[PDB]
Amino acid sequence: TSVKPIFSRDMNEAKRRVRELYRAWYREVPNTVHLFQLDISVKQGRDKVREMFMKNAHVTDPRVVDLLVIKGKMELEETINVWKQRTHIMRFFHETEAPRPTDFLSKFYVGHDP
Amino acid sequence: PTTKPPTARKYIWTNHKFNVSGTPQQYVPYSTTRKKIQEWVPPSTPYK
Amino acid sequence: GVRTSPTGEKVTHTGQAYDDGDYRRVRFSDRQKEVNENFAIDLIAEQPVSEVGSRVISCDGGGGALGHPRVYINLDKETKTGTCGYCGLQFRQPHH
Amino acid sequence: RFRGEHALRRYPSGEERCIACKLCEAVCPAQAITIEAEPRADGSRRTTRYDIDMTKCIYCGFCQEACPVDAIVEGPNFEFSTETHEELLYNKEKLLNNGDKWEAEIAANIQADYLYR
Amino acid sequence: LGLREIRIHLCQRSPGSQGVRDFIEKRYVELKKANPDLPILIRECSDVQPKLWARYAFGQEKNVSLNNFSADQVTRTLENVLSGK
Amino acid sequence: TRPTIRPRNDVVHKQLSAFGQYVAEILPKYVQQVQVSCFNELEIFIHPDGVIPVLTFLRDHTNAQFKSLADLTAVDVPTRQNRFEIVYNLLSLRFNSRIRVKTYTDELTPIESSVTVYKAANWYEREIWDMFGVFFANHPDLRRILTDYGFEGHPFRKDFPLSGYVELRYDDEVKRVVAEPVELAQEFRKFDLNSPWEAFPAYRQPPE
Amino acid sequence: KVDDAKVSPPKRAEMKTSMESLIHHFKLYTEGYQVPPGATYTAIEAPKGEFGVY
Amino acid sequence: LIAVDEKLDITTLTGVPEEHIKTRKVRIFVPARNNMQSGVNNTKKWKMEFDTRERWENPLMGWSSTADPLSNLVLTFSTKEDAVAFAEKNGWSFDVEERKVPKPKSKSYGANFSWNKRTRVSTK
Amino acid sequence: NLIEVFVDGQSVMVEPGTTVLQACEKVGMQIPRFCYHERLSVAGNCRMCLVEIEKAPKVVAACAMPVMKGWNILTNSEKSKKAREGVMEFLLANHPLDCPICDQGGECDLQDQSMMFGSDRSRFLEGKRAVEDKNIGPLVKTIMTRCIQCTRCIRFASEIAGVDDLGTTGRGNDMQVGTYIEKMFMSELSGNIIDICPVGALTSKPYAFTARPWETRKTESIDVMDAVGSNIVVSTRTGEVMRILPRMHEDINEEWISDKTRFAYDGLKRQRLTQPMIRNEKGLLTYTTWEDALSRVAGMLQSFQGNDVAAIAGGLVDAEALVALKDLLNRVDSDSLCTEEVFPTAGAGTDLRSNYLLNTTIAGVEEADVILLVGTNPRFEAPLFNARIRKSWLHNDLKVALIGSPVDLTYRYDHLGDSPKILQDIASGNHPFSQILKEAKKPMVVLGSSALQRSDGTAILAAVSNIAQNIRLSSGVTGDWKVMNILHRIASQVAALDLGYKPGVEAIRKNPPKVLFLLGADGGCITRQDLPKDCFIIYQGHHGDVGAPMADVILPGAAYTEKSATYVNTEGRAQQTKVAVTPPGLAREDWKIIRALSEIAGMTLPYDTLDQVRSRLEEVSPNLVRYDDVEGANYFQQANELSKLVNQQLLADPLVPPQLTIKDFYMTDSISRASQTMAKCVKAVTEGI
Ligand code: SF4
Ligand code: SF4
Ligand code: SF4
Ligand code: SF4
Ligand code: FES
Ligand SMILES: [Mg+2]
Ligand SMILES: [Zn+2]
Repeated sequence: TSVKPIFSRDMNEAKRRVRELYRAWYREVPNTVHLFQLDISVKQGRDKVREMFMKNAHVTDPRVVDLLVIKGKMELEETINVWKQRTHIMRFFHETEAPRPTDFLSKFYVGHDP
Repeated sequence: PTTKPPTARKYIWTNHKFNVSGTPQQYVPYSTTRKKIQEWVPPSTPYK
Repeated sequence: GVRTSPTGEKVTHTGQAYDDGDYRRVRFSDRQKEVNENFAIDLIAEQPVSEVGSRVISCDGGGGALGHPRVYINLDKETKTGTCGYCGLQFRQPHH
Repeated sequence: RFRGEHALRRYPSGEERCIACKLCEAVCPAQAITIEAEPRADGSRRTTRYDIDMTKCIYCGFCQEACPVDAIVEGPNFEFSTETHEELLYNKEKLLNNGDKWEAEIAANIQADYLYR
Repeated sequence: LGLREIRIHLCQRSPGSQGVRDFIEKRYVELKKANPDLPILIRECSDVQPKLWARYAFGQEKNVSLNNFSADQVTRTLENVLSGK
Repeated sequence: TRPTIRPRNDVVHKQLSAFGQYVAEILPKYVQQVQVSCFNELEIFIHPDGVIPVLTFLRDHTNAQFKSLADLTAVDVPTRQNRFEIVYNLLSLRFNSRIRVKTYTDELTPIESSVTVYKAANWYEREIWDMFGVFFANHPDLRRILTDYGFEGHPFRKDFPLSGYVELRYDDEVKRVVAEPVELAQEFRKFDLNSPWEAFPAYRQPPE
Repeated sequence: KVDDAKVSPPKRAEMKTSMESLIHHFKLYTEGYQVPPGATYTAIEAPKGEFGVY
Repeated sequence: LIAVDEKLDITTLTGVPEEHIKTRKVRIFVPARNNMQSGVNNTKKWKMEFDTRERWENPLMGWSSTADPLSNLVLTFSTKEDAVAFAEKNGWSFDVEERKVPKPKSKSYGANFSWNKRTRVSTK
Repeated sequence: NLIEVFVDGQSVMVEPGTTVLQACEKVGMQIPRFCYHERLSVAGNCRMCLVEIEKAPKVVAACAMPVMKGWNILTNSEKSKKAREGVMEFLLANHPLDCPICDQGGECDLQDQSMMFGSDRSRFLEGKRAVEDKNIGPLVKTIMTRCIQCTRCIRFASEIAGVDDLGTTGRGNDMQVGTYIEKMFMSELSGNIIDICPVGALTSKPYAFTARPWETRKTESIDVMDAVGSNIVVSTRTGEVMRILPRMHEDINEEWISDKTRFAYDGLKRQRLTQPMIRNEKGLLTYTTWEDALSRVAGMLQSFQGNDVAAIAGGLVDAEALVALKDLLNRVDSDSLCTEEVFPTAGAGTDLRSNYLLNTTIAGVEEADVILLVGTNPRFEAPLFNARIRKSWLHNDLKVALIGSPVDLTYRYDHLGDSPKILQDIASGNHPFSQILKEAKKPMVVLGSSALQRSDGTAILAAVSNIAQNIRLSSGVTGDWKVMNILHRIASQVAALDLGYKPGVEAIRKNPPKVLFLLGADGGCITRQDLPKDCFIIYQGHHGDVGAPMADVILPGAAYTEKSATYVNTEGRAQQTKVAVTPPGLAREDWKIIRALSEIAGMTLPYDTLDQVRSRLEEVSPNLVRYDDVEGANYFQQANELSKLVNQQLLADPLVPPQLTIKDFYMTDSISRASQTMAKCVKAVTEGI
């Protein structure tokens, strides 16, 4: 069934837009670290950008990819315009949450979670 | 109250208290319900 | 009618009192436990029984519109008194 | 008609007015009231837990409107600020103490304003 | 090597289980009589192919697909398990 | 007299019905349905890509001068294929009337931005996007308006939990506010209030 | 208020003396009155301009 | 108009955490009639609700605490197909319960006074 | 043929004899009612269902008036509305002002139908009627001032429960409902009068004042107190099990549940196992950690192997736990796996499900012509099965015959002695009941599994199978009707037999084990006197009754209300219990405990989630994952042929059921024994008053 495309027509143009947004985020991490006075490294920021891009690597719908890059542009322009604070930028890193157990034995020990 | 004294009840406080916050007489909350689940008490006599 | 638990802690009208090994008693150290001294069950037991010469009586708790909804109590069981359960008030027919 | 600190009232005999009907709990907008009940020793329908979170309450007066026995009321007291958050988490004993403390003024106000209700 | 139990799963209405159904009707009684102490659990499937699980010692199990088998084929496959070949 | 029953206005009902027929005749390509509620409110259901033509007609037409955009929101109905229902409320001062225009969309289908018809549509569509996830194609500045920076999810959706997934606090170790998974000292007590007895026979649906 | 105990609560005296009034008070203050299905947009001239509810 | 030969999946867009996307099994069903009432107006629409998680006791005030965002979330659907479609596009696991309608029953007031059958009642 | 009637002008085809209420139900309109119940007889006394026919000057009782051809039913007409208003006006004119102090509260039909069909004001300027309250036991609380004299309880009592101690005394406005004497309405189906009473006159006494309907969360699970597999709804509130209610399943439950199911939920709050326990230097049970307890158990499991490892499954165990324990014991080549209930293993044994299943389903009883019950007391073993038999008796003149002890069932049955010699006589053909069965168009032979606990259970099974074979030979061979039946009284029995557990503990008696896993085994079949000296016992369970007192290591598990699990009822149907609350304290899910023990012992099981464990269940037996299905293959010919070859001698003892009275009904399993309400019921039925 034919559907109205948000952008990108097929998957190739969606991948192109993903690459453009990835370049935009990659060239912004030094500025983000400088302006927000982050105690993280530039390499850490670039790795976090790569990780956040990689968790959506299983998407096979061009419209979902277009919406994802739209929201990525939104949260990039929040970082560039310093609308965000260091609070949110470091919320990206989950620096205060305790490491959740992942093995069956530990999960059995701690509680009733699946 | 001198001209129209209030109705007297046996449960109304005889002595009024001001705000006792910041003093050892202050209100401390707690759960007013008993224990929901009673756990099993093992026998004190030996076995086997 | 306040009562004292074996740990020296007052027992409320709901029977609440922390166990000896319960750590939650620490909240009362250097402070106090809020317990209401008046017990409604004891006071309503102290209240007497009204004798009325009718099989059915009505209770609204006193005060009219300031009391509770008016209910009717059937005073036919001669082995007990009919209790209005809004206000716990006992009524009875004259025996003997 | 002023809505201040909360109170649980008693009948003139000393019996508690509340009958654990949970109408105030059902009608509370902010869900500030927690109620747990069971049959008493004498079989009365009475509460065992009656909590009001005064930091969650919006002092809207709905609980005293929905009460069919005039048990829960909003008293005239408004100067009850505390130094710690927990002191504002009233329970049944605290509310009964408030009722016993303010019964005369509460009764006078209810007598004055009860014909408009 | 040490067989512990046999489990035969056959759907009661699918055409592919016709041969397994024939074996149960006319050949199961003789098999059970020869192996009184062998747990031969006959169960039911909905739409999957018939199966023949063989649980050996220490919880090792092998499943053999019985799809579109005949009664003779089922008998031969079952006697292969019991013999061990 | 019936003092406890709202009086009705057949004159306004007939006028609204006539104008609904008028607009439906003028715009058959987009208008799907026209309704007049019994409290005299005209409601127009159109195709989602007729938003700009229908709104421009209702704004600039001499016989329909709906020069004011009263409101613009969306309604989430998950049981529908197109769960989101965009609603436009227009006010005509020249004829002292109000109209409602309703369209539909789902998560992955954009709706044309009406900032070229009404300037209030800018912030109204920003709020719609932020709270439901509906994307508006030609919007001068489409971004979050009400939620926190970096907030994930659209909270007015029916499938979004009431308390969300994260909560904020100040952590002394990191010397900043932190966001952690939501954890409630008292869980929101859900109440089942619906009575099992039908209230309005006029709205009874066929058993099907 | 509208003399309709299925929408507005009865008086306290009626609630404490009338069974229908007590039932309606109970239901209004526990479940609330049902509202017929439909959508409306009503606006007023609030002191800050048009205040509306959909 | 592009053509996509893919299933709808908006999990990356909904903003739900991965834990509450993967480890959640919703229950699609029509609620059973409340046995305390004879009404059947609450057994007409399908409901989608999540699996129960842990609830513990607050150390202060003894309240009921929770750590599960979706404890109170119940969704209403007009059709089992609609509910299944919503669950599939949102990526949660789902268990479907077929609607149970009462079977038709033959009633007769004259059977209470049968000449030779046991349906005759001993009281009215 | 169908006749055409009209509801509000809408055409609808209805069978002749259909009522106005049922026609409106067909078109989707529920007519208000107070006395009409579809499971009960038609009374027509509350007069709330009066509707207008288009040309009839008089309103008709919709619950009792059969429709005629071309009748137009005006459900929302002025006459119908006025009639409803008048009836509600009378009802509330005599009703008391007890709503806040009344447990019916927000789930009352009087309140809801007054808000939907009645007026909002009262014209009653007189005094009200007050009625003395009766006492009919410790389960049902009676406040008869709220009764509207609808006679639902009387009709239900008589027709359904076979107990005729409810009725109306006096006449007029002074008519009262009660026993007229101080008699306790004690029955296994006593809470359904609480359910069907539209008002708060009959309310649950254990549930009194505890909660209100809007607060409660409803968890749709099943019942484990017996092997019927009743569908229930668990009402919780702030993580606490508040109430148990019936859930309609017309093929199993049919809107009713037994008293043990309904009122034993308070046994889950007492004697609970909350923390893992080990034994110190003095031999006393003391709390410890999961890691330590599982390490000790895993050390023992590593030390011993082979037939030195046994497990006894109790009556409230689920399929996931059973299969996890089975695989864990198979990992060490051990096979001393047993259930604490005996089934004959001679011949087909547990190989064919249509040898221990109730082949004629619960709903299939209504189609039978003759039923023969052997060595069972269905009134207490399976109260809903007995209720179905009573319904079939009443509505079809079903001929019920009972071989053995004359227990007081709720219907007239033909008694046949007390000994299995009669069972042999019927098979031979000397007994006239053999001719009765031969001439029956639909026979059924139900052998209770309590009779199989005898030393000659195999002989009894062979005798009843021979009787069924004689029925099959004489009657028509063609037909899908199934005669042979087995009645189970233990919830876990069918699931265990499907998984492949050996019925009875005879294997463990034959070969005493060094390690014994009591998986909820509180029956006391095997004790330390039978076990070898210094045997290692691990009891995994939720109540400390027998196995926990006699265990070396104690592992707290989950109850049915606390775990999502699978149970198979006596007819083979599989159903899943859902989670209502979570296990208390450090208690865990049973299959999770077994899987963690396997991981610590090093023989890690191949499933880590509930879906994977149920995939293993599908591997062992797919009927454990096909839930609502009850259809299965019939292997009666093979089972009978395998039963013929080996025969033994019946004991010369009368067939005495384990439960002869309602007290023996009340006290059956661990939760019931830990329940205070069941103790109250036992005391009431023993000491009277
Ligand atoms: S005043 Fe309102 S918000 Fe406060 S406890 Fe009463 S009902 Fe709740
Ligand atoms: S409304 Fe009044 S009687 Fe009812 S629970 Fe609240 S305080 Fe108690
Ligand atoms: S039975 Fe119904 S109408 Fe009567 S007091 Fe109870 S809730 Fe109110
Ligand atoms: S007690 Fe209840 S069920 Fe029995 S006649 Fe009265 S209202 Fe009906
Ligand atoms: S429901 Fe028909 S008269 Fe009662
Ligand atoms: Mg009832
Ligand atoms: Zn009173």
